[PDB]
Amino acid sequence: ILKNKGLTPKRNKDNRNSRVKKRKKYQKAQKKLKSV
Amino acid sequence: GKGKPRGLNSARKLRVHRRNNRWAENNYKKRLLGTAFKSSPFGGSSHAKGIVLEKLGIESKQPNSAIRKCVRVQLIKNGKKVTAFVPNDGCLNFVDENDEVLLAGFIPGVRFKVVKVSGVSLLALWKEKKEKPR
Amino acid sequence: TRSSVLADALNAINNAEKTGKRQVLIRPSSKVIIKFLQVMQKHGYIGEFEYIDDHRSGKIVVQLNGRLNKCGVISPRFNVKIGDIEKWTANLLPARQFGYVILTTSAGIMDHEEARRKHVSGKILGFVY
Amino acid sequence: SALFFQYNQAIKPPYQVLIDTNFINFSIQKKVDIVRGMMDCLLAKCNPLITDCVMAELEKLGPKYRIALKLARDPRIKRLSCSHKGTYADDCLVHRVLQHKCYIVATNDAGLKQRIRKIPGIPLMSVGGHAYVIEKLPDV
Amino acid sequence: PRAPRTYSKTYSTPKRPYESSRLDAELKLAGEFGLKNKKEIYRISFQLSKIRRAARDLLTRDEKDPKRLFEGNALIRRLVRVGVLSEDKKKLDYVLAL
Amino acid sequence: QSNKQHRKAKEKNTAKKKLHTQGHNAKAFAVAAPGKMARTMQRSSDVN
RNA sequence: GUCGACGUACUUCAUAGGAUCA
RNA sequence: UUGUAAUUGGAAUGAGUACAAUGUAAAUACCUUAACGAGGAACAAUUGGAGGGCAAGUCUGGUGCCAGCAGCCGCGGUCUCCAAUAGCGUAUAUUGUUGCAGUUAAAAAGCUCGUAGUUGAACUUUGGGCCCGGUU
RNA sequence: GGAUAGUGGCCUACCAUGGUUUCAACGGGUAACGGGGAAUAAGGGUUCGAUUCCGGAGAGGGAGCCUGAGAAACGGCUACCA
Ligand SMILES: [Mg+2]
Ligand SMILES: [Mg+2]
Ligand SMILES: [Mg+2]
Ligand SMILES: [Mg+2]
Ligand SMILES: [Mg+2]
Ligand SMILES: [Mg+2]
Ligand SMILES: [Mg+2]
Ligand SMILES: [Mg+2]
Ligand SMILES: [Mg+2]
Ligand SMILES: [Mg+2]
Ligand SMILES: [Mg+2]
Ligand SMILES: [Mg+2]
Ligand SMILES: [Zn+2]
Repeated sequence: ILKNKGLTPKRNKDNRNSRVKKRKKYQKAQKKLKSV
Repeated sequence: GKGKPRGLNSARKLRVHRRNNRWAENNYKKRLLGTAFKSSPFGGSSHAKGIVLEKLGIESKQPNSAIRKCVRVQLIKNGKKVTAFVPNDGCLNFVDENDEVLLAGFIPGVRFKVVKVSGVSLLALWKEKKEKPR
Repeated sequence: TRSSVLADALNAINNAEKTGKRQVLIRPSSKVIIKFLQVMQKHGYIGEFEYIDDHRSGKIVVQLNGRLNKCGVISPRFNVKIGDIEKWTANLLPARQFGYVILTTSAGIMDHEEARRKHVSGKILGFVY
Repeated sequence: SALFFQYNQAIKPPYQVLIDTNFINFSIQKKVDIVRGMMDCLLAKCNPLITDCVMAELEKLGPKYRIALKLARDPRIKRLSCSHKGTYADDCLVHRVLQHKCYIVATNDAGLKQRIRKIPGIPLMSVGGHAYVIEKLPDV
Repeated sequence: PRAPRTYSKTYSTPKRPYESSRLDAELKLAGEFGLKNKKEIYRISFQLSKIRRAARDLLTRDEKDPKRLFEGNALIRRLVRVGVLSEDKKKLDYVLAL
Repeated sequence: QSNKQHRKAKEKNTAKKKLHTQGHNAKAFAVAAPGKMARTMQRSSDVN
């Protein structure tokens, strides 16, 4: 009742901080380069 | 000669000729005469109020059909009757006969979508963040 | 009726260059035409030319060496300030240092580079490149 | 090694740009200088480069295109040698970009642009409207 | 009323944000330098665009022009001070190479 | 045999002649700043 | 009055061409 | 050697609370700072878009077992990815002087005369001989 | 000549018949306070400017005044209209 967030989708914790999300994306991209 | 004056003292003829000819544009004519909103769907407004007359697709068997999301609305400003979309049949439960609905631009022929009902956003109702006041 | 004799002269020169003629006849002559042709001569676009006197406006015979890409007149002769010269060079010339824009300034008829060096300006007569 | 997905991490200023035969025509038609127009578009020093195929292609054009031939021979425009028999410039230009990923391609032919587009990491410059435009160059 | 206080935008949206090569370049930049969002990259790009446009405009001026000399020397001094430009590259051409 | 169509001379009123077909000269009755009219007219319609 | 003319605002019909292959 | 953790170790810190001091006309706040303040760090980041999969379930059609629509509802019982990011979405709105075109697909008046307007042939001190002081 | 602080058809008496206009007068429209400025644009241009400064005008609508160096004042007065 307090926050009244209602019905919202499930969102990964990485969305809470953009820096962490981009860090993970870049490291994953590097692992993909090592295969290319 | 290109069919235009080129003399150094012919500024007046160039100005007057240009002014007479700008009226050929439809964009210019509408802009100056203030008739650019005749073509607008709401007659110059970005949103319109309406009265929900009936839910035409309430009875259609196939769920979430395009027909099921249409509602027949009467525009309050001029009384003309138009058709509007609802985001989904789940939202169609909130809309019922004889509520004021705020329409916005969008089965061909349906050019309007409902954004508010009874002064409350449908998306707010659909997300269970508000109650429709009656 | 004849409005700009310089336009006629420059057009005759351009047509003669196009057809590959080695020399062209210009009629009538004038001081402005002679000074324009002298500017072109100094810059090498045309060769020797000879003025024929017949107790009328006169005539000219110009030797052509095929080095002239285009010569033209800007009519009306717009008043050009020092700042406005660069605009005209950008508009009329295919490149920056390819050609010359000829001005009749208060110090005479001259190409635009001479005008900039002398710090003068005036009306614009035409271009050669 | 110079390409990061579709991003070329080797092309850096000053840029080396290959001049196509048709690029000069529209540069003249629009009264755009080759050296400065590229400077304005990219805000960097540009080294235009003319190969033997385009240069031979220009000479075959005829007297009408003398101005373009004069501009092509300006001393600032460096020359690139060719070690191949064919004189078709479009095939030559496609070849060089494949070998080494440092060149910008300045052209206006639709067909050649498509072939370069398929090659990854090749910035593709063109002249349209009033000045030059660069498509695939993130540093802009 | 009191006099206005000036404000300005330190970033701008790029002409075509959706270029795939551009997206990859921003990804690499953010990952390498640990940037929080694309706003920081846009900010640095806006600063660099301003600097290079100023340098180009000065270059358009004829050499020995007092305005060119004064402004170019000031700009090169600033760039050298912040460390972007090396000491040996004190010319406006290398400012365009940043 | 298909003869070539004769493009008829216009009898429909020209854009500069349509402006006088109504009671008055439509050109005379115009605002000084149509940009402000559009912005003000839109906001008023929302309030109405 | 499912009236005529005009003005205004819209809808719609006319897009495939060459080469190879089966 | 890649990915996933309501796994786990001890280090860091401000959102907030608050002696105090500073701040202020008096206050609030900022900058400082004792003492508190972190594992689901529940001290619970958002706004849009795309794509799935599941049933003894429901509807429609028919060259059998299928296809389309779609599926919070079934016998009992009370999910993944993409874009921006403290911001994001939705609706309306947003002529050529340089430099346009007029045979055959907008637009050359049936023709001529003619006022205003715009425009209007060439020519009048050119050349030559010296001196002075400046830049590169 | 009168009046004004003062020039002036500003008004009065007597005189002449003049003055503006296709280089657009006059009339009409203006969702017209003007400018410094704002946006866009490669350049020419196009649009916006009630709104931090300057100047003008108004204090519900017309009209007329006292006081005072200064007001046709309106957080001064008198009449009329609503
Ligand atoms: Mg002609
Ligand atoms: Mg006349
Ligand atoms: Mg004359
Ligand atoms: Mg009188
Ligand atoms: Mg205005
Ligand atoms: Mg007004
Ligand atoms: Mg104002
Ligand atoms: Mg007042
Ligand atoms: Mg009031
Ligand atoms: Mg008063
Ligand atoms: Mg009051
Ligand atoms: Mg007052
Ligand atoms: Zn080659």
